[PDB]
Amino acid sequence: DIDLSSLRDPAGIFELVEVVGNGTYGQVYKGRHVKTGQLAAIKVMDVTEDEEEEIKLEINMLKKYSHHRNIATYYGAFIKKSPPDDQLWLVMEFCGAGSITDLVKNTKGNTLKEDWIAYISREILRGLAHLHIHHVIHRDIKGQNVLLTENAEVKLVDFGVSANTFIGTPYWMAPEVIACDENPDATYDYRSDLWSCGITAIEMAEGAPPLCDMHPMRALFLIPRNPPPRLKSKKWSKKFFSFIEGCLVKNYMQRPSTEQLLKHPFIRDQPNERQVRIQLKDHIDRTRK
Amino acid sequence: IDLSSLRDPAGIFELVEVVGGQVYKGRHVKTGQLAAIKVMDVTEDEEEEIKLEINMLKKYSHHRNIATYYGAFIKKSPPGHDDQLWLVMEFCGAGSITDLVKNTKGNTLKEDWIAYISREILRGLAHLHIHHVIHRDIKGQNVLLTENAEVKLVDFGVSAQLDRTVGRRNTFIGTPYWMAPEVIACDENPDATYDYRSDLWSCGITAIEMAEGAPPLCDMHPMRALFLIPRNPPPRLKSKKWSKKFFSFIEGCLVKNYMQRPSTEQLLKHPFIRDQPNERQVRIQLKDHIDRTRK
Ligand SMILES: c1cc(Nc2ncnn3cc(-c4cn[nH]c4)cc23)ccn1
Ligand SMILES: [Mg+2]
Ligand SMILES: [Mg+2]
Repeated sequence: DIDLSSLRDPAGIFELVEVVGNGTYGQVYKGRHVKTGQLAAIKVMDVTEDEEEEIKLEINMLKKYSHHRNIATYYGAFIKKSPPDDQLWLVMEFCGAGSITDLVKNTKGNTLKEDWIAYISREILRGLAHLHIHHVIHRDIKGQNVLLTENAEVKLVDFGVSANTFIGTPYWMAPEVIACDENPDATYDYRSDLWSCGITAIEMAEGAPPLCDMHPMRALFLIPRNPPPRLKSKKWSKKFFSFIEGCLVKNYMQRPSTEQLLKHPFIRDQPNERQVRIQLKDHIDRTRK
Repeated sequence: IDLSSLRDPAGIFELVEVVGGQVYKGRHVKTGQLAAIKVMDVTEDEEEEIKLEINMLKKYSHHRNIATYYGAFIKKSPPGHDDQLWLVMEFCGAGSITDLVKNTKGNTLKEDWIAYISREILRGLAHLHIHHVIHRDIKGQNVLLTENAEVKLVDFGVSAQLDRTVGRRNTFIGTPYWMAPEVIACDENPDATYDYRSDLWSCGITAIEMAEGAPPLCDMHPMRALFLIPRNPPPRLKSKKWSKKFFSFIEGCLVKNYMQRPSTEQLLKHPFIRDQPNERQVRIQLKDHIDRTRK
């Protein structure tokens, strides 16, 4: 429950600073709570035709399901009314260190240490488990939607695709979400996010998802046809290969649940957990340029 | 003005709107002439891609049906920061043809308006096609009107696709509704085979958009529409009110197999496009709309 009629103007409450990206629909600004100076991420979306119900939906999911440490917390919603085509500001917790895509991009050799991948993946999985118990599928798990705070906390964003008129990036999409001759009605199940989580792990390991060198339309054709993607390097632990294999089961019917993957030795057994939190924290401060 | 450029925009153009893929109203420094400027954050590797794509650019003159592409500029930022790519084009004050059908009762345009607009799109396309260029994104949002009811095609360097190869939005599939069956990869088309006739399918979808306010399959999830476009027979107009000539035009554009689709020149001779007796009155009817909405 949320009505656009009750929603106040953001003037004096929140102000925009600089653009830090975009979502499914609308630009994402680094915002500031006027009275305290506290940073907040502001999603500014134009309320138009069809988008009126699409943006309204994101508000209800963000409001009700962001009450977990691994999901960026919903603060509030506002409408900066323009002549009778308005602008909606969706305010949530700011994640200072940026996306995990940005992390691997700003790392020597565009790869992260295996124990960093283990920590990040578990945090994605924990946020996913919370959504899945609440009968919610994220539907857009990718490094761009996995953000870090200044204190190396991992948080999930964007309920823009969650269960518009544009098809986004295909590389993190599970085979079953792509419609083809033997799969006409797609078939989104919660396990679709686990495939996406595995592709995000290859992204942390190699700096890019598998098939990144393909035209997006060609990758969309290949994902359901190709065998499960594999890590290029042999350096990785047997536990990491097994985790990737676990996430990337082609047929979602034999793919493990979020709960099963949370018990995977790669996720479950993390002895250097405290040190990687320090290492990661140190790395985000090191990126001072 | 050089079209094989990458120079800094200082002294040539400037943003006469808020600083910050969004498009801002700009102007030529020396003349004060209005322009449309697209601004994108580009990486160091992305600027190299731009250099190569500038080498791939085809040459073509100004045309009354193409909002003139002026060039590519780079606005610098400190060393190690994301510079911004500038793509400059002729300004079209009255907005898109989608805006035109949205600001019309019952979200439909008069058949003679559809005939005039389609012919203008076709004329701009013929100019690009004769110069070995595919527009690749013919849709109502990319067909603009000037203050004087002139129809112009959006061009931010269509011969190299500079606004579609850089930025985060470059790896996205995009909206599927105006896509021709051959541009969508499927079982019998494992490779997206783009051709000049792909714009002609888009032209038929833009005509249904002018007629119904939305493209066919608009009610479908974009992923489902992408699966249906190559599988479904050619889309058709819902209403039976339309002239036989209009149905034939739609049918002409929307030939499923592009190998069997007519050329821009053939479609320019179609009775729906060729025979326009109320052309003068339509140019007045459209000019009247621009003025009525200018308040
Ligand atoms: C909702 C939120 C969203 N983005 C962000 N949400 C929250 N915090 N945040 C920090 C950065 C960021 C920091 N540095 N660079 C980008 C970007 C964001 C995207 C889509 N939907
Ligand atoms: Mg809960
Ligand atoms: Mg939370």
